[PDB]
Amino acid sequence: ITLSGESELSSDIIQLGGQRSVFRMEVESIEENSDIQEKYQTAAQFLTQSDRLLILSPTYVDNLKELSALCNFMWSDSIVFRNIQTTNASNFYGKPIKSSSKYHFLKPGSVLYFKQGKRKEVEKLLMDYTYLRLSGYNIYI
RNA sequence: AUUAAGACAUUCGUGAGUGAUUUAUUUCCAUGAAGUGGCGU
Repeated sequence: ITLSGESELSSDIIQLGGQRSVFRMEVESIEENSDIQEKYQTAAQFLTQSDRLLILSPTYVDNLKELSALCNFMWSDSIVFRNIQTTNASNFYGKPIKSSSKYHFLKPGSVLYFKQGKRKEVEKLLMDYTYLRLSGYNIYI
């Protein structure tokens, strides 16, 4: 996590969804001169091949036809996404308004086999969603 | 505030009903209530 206007995220007992699921949160501080993205990619470096694009986190594309047109193969799988939509001034104690759309993301482990060149083009297509990339989605190696 | 929250695998339910420890088997086999007379040729 990256936090600004420092709020000291303390260790405590948390909930991570699903019939009162309890987890022990341990908060460890790391050097501030470090972005977490290339830390994750350094962890994933041992799975890289020049001809591939390993999908590390679920990846959403508004048009999979374009992505198919930019590759020789899509050795991929489908995952489903539906989010609980709640604002600040929300009930929090009633029926939860779940996401208006079920979204189909790729599966971690999917590989996109691009053609000659066009790797930068598929990278640009994948990275155009910045909210998703910041949230932890559409991460590849 | 997170495809969340809430929910005892629980209620009812006799290990119970039918059923002789009964059938077959000689307390029997062998066996003398018997032996001897004694006293003065």
